[PDB]
Amino acid sequence: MQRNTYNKVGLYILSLAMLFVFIIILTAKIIGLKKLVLTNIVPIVCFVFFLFSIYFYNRLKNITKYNGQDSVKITSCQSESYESLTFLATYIVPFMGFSFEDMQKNIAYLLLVVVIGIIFIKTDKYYANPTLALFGFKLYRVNILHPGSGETKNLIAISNDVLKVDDNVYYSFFDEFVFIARKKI
Amino acid sequence: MQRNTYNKVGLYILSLAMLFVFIIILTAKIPFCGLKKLVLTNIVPIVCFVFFLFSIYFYNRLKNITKYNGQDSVKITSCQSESYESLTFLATYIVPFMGFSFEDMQKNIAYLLLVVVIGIIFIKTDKYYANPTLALFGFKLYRVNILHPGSGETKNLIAISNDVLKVDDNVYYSFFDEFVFIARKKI
Amino acid sequence: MQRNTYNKVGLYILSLAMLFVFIIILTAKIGLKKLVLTNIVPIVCFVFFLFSIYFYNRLKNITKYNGQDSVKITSCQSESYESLTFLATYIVPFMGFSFEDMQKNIAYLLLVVVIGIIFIKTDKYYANPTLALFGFKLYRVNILHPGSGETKNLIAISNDVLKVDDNVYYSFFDEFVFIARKKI
Amino acid sequence: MQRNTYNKVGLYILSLAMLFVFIIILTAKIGLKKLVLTNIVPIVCFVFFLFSIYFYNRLKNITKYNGQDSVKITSCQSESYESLTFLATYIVPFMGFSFEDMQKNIAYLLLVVVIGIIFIKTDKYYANPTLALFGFKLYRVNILHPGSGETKNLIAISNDVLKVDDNVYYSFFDEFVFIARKKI
Repeated sequence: MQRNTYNKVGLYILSLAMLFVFIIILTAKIIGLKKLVLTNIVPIVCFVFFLFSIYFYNRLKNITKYNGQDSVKITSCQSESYESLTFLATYIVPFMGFSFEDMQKNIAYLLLVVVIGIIFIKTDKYYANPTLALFGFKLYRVNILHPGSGETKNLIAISNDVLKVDDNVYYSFFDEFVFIARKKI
Repeated sequence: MQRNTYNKVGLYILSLAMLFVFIIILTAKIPFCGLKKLVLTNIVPIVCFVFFLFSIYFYNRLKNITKYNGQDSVKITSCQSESYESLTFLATYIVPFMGFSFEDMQKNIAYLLLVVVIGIIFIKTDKYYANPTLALFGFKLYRVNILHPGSGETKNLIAISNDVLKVDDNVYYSFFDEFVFIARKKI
Repeated sequence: MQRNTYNKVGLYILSLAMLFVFIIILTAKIGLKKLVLTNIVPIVCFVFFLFSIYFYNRLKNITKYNGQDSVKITSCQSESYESLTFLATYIVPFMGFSFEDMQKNIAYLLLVVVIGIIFIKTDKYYANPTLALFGFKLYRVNILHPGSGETKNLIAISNDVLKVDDNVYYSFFDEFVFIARKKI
Repeated sequence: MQRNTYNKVGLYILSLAMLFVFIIILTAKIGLKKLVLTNIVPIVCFVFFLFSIYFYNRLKNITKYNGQDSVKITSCQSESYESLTFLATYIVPFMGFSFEDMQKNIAYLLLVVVIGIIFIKTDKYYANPTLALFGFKLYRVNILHPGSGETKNLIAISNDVLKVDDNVYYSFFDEFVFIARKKI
């Protein structure tokens, strides 16, 4: 339960990484180093989320590095390629002027991004935010066959590589709704 | 007739409950320390606080709707996972420049007329069940064909429930309006 | 062509009429010629609202026309999409940005006219559920005109619910759509 | 490969052609180089306004390339979507954004590019209605080349109107999506 949820939010934090770079180039109050961290209190507290996202980006590729225990079977392929652009129109646009010169206001903006965190995970739509396509992630439904268990029903999968039809390659499961794939050497 | 519109707009207030919590946390005024001037600055926070208590009351009302069992027939078959959940309705309701902006009072009631016009024009188009804030409270949305104990089979109507429900399970229900309805699980 | 485009763009005018009656309250800043001179955009959007009143009564007078018009409909089916990207690009801008300078207000009126010509050319006028606030419902219906023949499921607009296979009244917009009434 | 992408980005950069027309109006500041130094955001987008004209004559050269190409299309069908999620995100919200300060004005120009890097890779550059403002009506076509086989529901771009099942002319963006026009 816990380990299915900590990796779950990691794509969403990776999905907000393209948002996070704007705040540095939107908040530029630029020697009294105590005053600079006082005046520019907002970029120095959001830069760690850039460090969080890169850490999850290295984490996401490290799941694919585990190759000593993975199973290898895929039946068929289908590239649906939705990547719904409406999510960009929900989460990145409404922070026009993210730092409107009052920290009490800026609590609510940071309150907004975490409340939609529970919203946009529990609705199970995190894999269609088009910021994930910036990192070359291709989306597709494939009904695989497991080597041990039976046939799956056209499950949504996200991966960085283009798959041909019925290619028995490596992968790694995320849950029984989505997973992460690989290629066979 | 009046109760259908009443619990329709009550579900709309439950959808806007997070907007309400955001706007108490947004436009509350700092004392940092004669109270009547602070109350005069507290007018938008207190009216949306009354709105938030209305949301609490209608959430308790929905729990009461789950609680009446004496007049409840069961008679449920099948299940189909529709799961539409269009987030554009979130992007229009809960972020009107994030609710309100703190400059002018007549502009504030202009946004008040904006949100009540939005309320009437999305209750008149029979698609109130749209926001992904109902799923924040734990609800899930999917469309199931139902037979009646007295009447026959429905025609692919929308259902709403909190607890998890599956195919051909004979479970409880409520009656929101003549079209959509709330379900539970049979104990 | 001129009358067809005129009563085509009038639906979009009535769509934006709700935005105009918001912006009356939005930009109202209250020997009165100074008050006239400062609040010129309430006056011109009030004029636009009067144009909306004129077109609402114009299509109402169109709906009274049933004698000289042909009145033949068969069948019915309902689609009823009326999505909200239209209102997301219509109302949400005018509450999104700031509205002070008249020089930039000229550019916002140029927004209005170019988004009108976009929504005219691409055939997305029959949209923005502000129309459905005025009793309107959307569904495509294959109608029969026995002088001409059977049509193929063209999208239709009416202010009343119409069921299947009823020889109700209509009035004709242009080569694809029409407004509809109910027979007596 | 190399020549495909530079023509692929031209559809997006001409879809923002009218966006440049209001930036010179929204930030209209009206020896004399100090006047130029104030209004850098009109005069920079006036250059891509000239680039929008430049690609508009360039795409006509693509249609008017030569005569040995552009052989035949067998079938035709229509989709005509012009989905409006791309509007209110691409043309509109920059006016929803405000231009008053220098450091944001560079920062919103990075918001232009990071849209387009996504928008190219999502393969959605046949959907802006601003491209349809220039007279283009957009519709998928199954084609059969004489020397090649039958392709499966590829996307066609055409200014002038075409009917169904006619052997007509074309031109290429790349192998997948293509320009269509009419046979003399």
